[PDB]
Amino acid sequence: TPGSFQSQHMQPGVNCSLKASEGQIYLLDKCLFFATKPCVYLPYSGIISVVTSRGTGQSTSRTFDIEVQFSGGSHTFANINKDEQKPIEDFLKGQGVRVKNE
Amino acid sequence: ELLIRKLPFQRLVREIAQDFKTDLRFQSAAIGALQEASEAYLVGLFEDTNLCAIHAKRVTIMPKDIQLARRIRGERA
Amino acid sequence: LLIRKLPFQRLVREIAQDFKTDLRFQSAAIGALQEASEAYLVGLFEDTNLCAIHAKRVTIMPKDIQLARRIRGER
Amino acid sequence: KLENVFVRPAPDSKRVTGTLFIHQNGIRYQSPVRSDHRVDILFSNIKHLFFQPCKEELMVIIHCHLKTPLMIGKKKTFDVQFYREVSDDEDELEQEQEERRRKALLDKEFRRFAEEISEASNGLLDLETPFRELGFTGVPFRSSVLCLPTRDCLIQLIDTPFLVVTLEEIEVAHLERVQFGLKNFDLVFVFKDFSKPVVHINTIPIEMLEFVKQWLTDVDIPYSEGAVNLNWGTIMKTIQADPYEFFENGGWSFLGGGESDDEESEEEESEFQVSDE
Amino acid sequence: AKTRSSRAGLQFPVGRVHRLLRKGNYSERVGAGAPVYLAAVLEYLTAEILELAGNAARDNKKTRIIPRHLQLAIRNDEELNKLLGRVTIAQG
Amino acid sequence: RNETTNTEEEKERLRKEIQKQLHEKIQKEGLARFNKSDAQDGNENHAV
Amino acid sequence: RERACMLCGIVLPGRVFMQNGCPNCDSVLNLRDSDQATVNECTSSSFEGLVAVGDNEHSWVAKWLRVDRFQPGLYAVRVDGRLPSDIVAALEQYGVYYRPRDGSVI
Amino acid sequence: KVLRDNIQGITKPAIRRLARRGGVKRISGLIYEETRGVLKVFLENVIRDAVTYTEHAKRKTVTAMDVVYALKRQGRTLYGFGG
Amino acid sequence: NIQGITKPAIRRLARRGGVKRISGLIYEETRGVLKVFLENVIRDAVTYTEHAKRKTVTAMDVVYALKRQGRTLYGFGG
Amino acid sequence: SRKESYSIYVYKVLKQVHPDTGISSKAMGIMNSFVNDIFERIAGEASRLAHYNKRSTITSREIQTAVRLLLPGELAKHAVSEGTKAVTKYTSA
DNA sequence: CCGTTTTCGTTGTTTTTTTCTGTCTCGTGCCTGGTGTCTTGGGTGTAATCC
Ligand SMILES: [Zn+2]
Repeated sequence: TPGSFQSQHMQPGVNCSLKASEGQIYLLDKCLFFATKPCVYLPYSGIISVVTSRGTGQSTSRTFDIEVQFSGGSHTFANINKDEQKPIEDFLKGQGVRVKNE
Repeated sequence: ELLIRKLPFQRLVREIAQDFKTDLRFQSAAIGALQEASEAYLVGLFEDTNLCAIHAKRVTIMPKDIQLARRIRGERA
Repeated sequence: LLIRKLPFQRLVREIAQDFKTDLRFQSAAIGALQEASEAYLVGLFEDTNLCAIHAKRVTIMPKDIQLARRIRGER
Repeated sequence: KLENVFVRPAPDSKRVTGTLFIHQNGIRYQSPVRSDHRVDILFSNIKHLFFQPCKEELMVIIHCHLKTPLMIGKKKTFDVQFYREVSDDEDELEQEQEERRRKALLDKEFRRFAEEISEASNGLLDLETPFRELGFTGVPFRSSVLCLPTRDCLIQLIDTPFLVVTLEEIEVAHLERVQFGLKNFDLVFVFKDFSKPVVHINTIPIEMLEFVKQWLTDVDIPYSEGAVNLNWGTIMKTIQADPYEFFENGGWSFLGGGESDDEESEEEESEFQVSDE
Repeated sequence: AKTRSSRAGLQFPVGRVHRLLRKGNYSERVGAGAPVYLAAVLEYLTAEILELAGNAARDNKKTRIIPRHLQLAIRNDEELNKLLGRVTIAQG
Repeated sequence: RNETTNTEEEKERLRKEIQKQLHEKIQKEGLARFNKSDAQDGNENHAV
Repeated sequence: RERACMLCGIVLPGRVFMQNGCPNCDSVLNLRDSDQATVNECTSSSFEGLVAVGDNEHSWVAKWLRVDRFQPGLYAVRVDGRLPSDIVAALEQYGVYYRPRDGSVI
Repeated sequence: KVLRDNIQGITKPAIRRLARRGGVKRISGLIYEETRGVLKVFLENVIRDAVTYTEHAKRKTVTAMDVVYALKRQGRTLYGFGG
Repeated sequence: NIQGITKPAIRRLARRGGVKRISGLIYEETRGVLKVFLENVIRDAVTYTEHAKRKTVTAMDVVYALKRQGRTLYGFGG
Repeated sequence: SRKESYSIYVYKVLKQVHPDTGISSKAMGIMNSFVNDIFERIAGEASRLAHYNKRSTITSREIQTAVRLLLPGELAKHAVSEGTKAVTKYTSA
């Protein structure tokens, strides 16, 4: 079931795009789960670091991107609302995941 | 750091300004502020364009994406 | 106006019931609220239709609304 | 002959350049790689012959719209397009001038060849060119494209699938989504042959509405406007079932209802154009 | 010509505009031709709008101007709609 | 501008008059194309 | 990746020159405020003779290399390439004389 | 008396009619709820300001001018109801 | 002077905006958009300057012209 | 007191422009809102200019340049011409 | 702040018929599969500097 994660909007997940596919990311107690073709399951034990990009320089990007690095590659989740950045970072730090902010 | 070369932007600004009043002078800080604002605007526009392109299930941004973003913002009628 | 005048009145009162208990309303306040709401929604449906046509579609879907509200700068 | 020409639809899955030949009763496209990939088009079967120069395009075009459909490879088509592509601070400005020379060269050669096709037809085929200044943007299929009027047709030839609407075959035009401060509208063409499916052109910018209305009037096409996208699958099947009863009850003339028929208004304040205090 | 509107050939009230500019907390002092200039501009703009509203009401065979005709006039004029792009018209 | 909008709108009254003459023309040319005898000879289409 | 600023003779990474400019020549070159072409025309990655200076005031080498009025750091005895004619004229406008460090002029 | 869950008074035809006036031909079934939420968030943002004005005037009735100022603050200027 | 905005500069601006692939007409489209933006902003700034009875365009004119558009800029004396 | 509105002036202007046309009450409400809104915009921008230039008086130059900022090209040109004409003739008279 | 006028907001009841829905078949558009050809990597191989 959904974990202890609650978005700024009190929602159990966040809207994001993985490549050209729009969908929902769920931060569950043991894993990150993206529920939209293609479905992506990422256990926290397999995650090396999460990199968050909020504009990579000048101009405030209203929507930020999350790159999840793991032993088999990286997944970039794009178009996440910036208000959801702090709740996601605090939850991932709470789960013992290394968060890097460019 | 600013991604446009300074002299081309200054020449463009002077070319544009010369169509409203001849013999105008610009403080260097005015050109710097204009360049900062123009790049910030263009980066925000490119972010919206990227969002539109990803919405259409593509990777390549196209002029129709720019026109749609500018229309939705309320910039083009 | 396409929405009626009494369900909308009840909705407005229900929403207003959170900010201050037992608030009276005025002749042209509910009417103005309905005009503004319908104008806003029509503009939003215009943008949604534009996005849906952009996606080569004719059916508007919730992700088009979300994209429109994202580009407008809505939270 | 015209050399180094690509054909659409392609007879094989491989894009190959060919040579187009003028013969006594038609044209022949012939691939150099295989003799069996010939495309023969009779002058009697061409309905419309279009030429389109590189005015903004990376390509030059000779398009044949057909009366009867042909079987090119595995595809039935009414349209056969013959084309070639131009594509391959003062130095970059000079490179644009060199591209403008290459445009003008291919434009002159392909226009001349399309006129020579018209001459070889003994006056059966007129050469049409698009009026670019009268063009408007719209979505007939899945992409936004520039729709171009010609003398006798509304065309789009740059992207597949092609649009070719003959103006004389139109019975009525309907403008859908037209109402109070709307962002865009749709245009629907109904044909005189009710068995033919209606053609939709979507998202025409509202800025072009008054221009499209003027253009339809200048071409003697009746139009009507509506706030709602009327279904034509329904409308046509009812009209096909009894076309006589349809016209007996007012056809589309009654549906038009141009008369505003509005007298209720919103009352009036005491009419007094006099300074008060 | 007693009224200041007459001395300027205007129809809008110069005196009321002067009073509103003064009793409005905009600046310590007010000129003598600022109210005149502003009244002239306002009268010109209202005439500009009423011309197109009359045109639209005459295209609908109507003698009275209603919010519909004002909406049509504004949204059909390139410059007025640019001026009034963020304005909602009730019953328009 | 007022005399040009009057002129442009009188050209638009001619535009509307043409559009009305086109709707009446097509109505007459639909009643002439389809006769009550063709309606009587209704062809029922069956799945082949 | 390191480049040698032609005017003052300092050697720093080319990306450092682009992002921050020359700490000494910025009063006359505006290297940070200059595009990549101007950075290359005033900072060259092809050089010879790495020099480390600790005390500009008392080092006879710094006086001999005319770098005793600059920031201590990495410097090059010889730098490939010279300043362009337009930049030379711009510096001459400021009243500063440019002596090439290319070695071909002595 | 307290009002409970009156959002469903924005029935399917109102939203459909609003879409048709907006030029929408085909409407997905998830739209109606989407729209409802959007409208809620709008009204809550406008009303919170109108009420803020009403309470500051030490009044107990929400007037039309309060709504007009609340809209004007968001760049939603409304002609017809005063101004 | 509008050709001074080279293709690499537009590419750089798109990369900082997160754009992965770029069409060939994007450059001309962007040049047109930038020209419109700059035209409006410089027109407002020159209006401010003429009103102040100056022949030099200051940073205050640009800052007020951006505040006029709604593009408030910090760090230039505002 | 008797509420102030620009209704009679709009009637005067209308009869000047369209003698055989009438206005509804709601259209007059809209017109009054428009006039008030434009006055507010122009006065606020004039005050902003006066404060920007350390001045304590609103003269016709501030109003003119406010009109230059607010109105688009042709509208600004015609309105500036109209205002200067009216101010010139009021001064002359 | 206090007294006045009288509009239009709140209250309730009856009737109409457009809108919502249960049900069916068909199709068109969403999704899976096959394929293009470009930008780029990883490697061989020829050839080399360095001490
Ligand atoms: Zn240096």
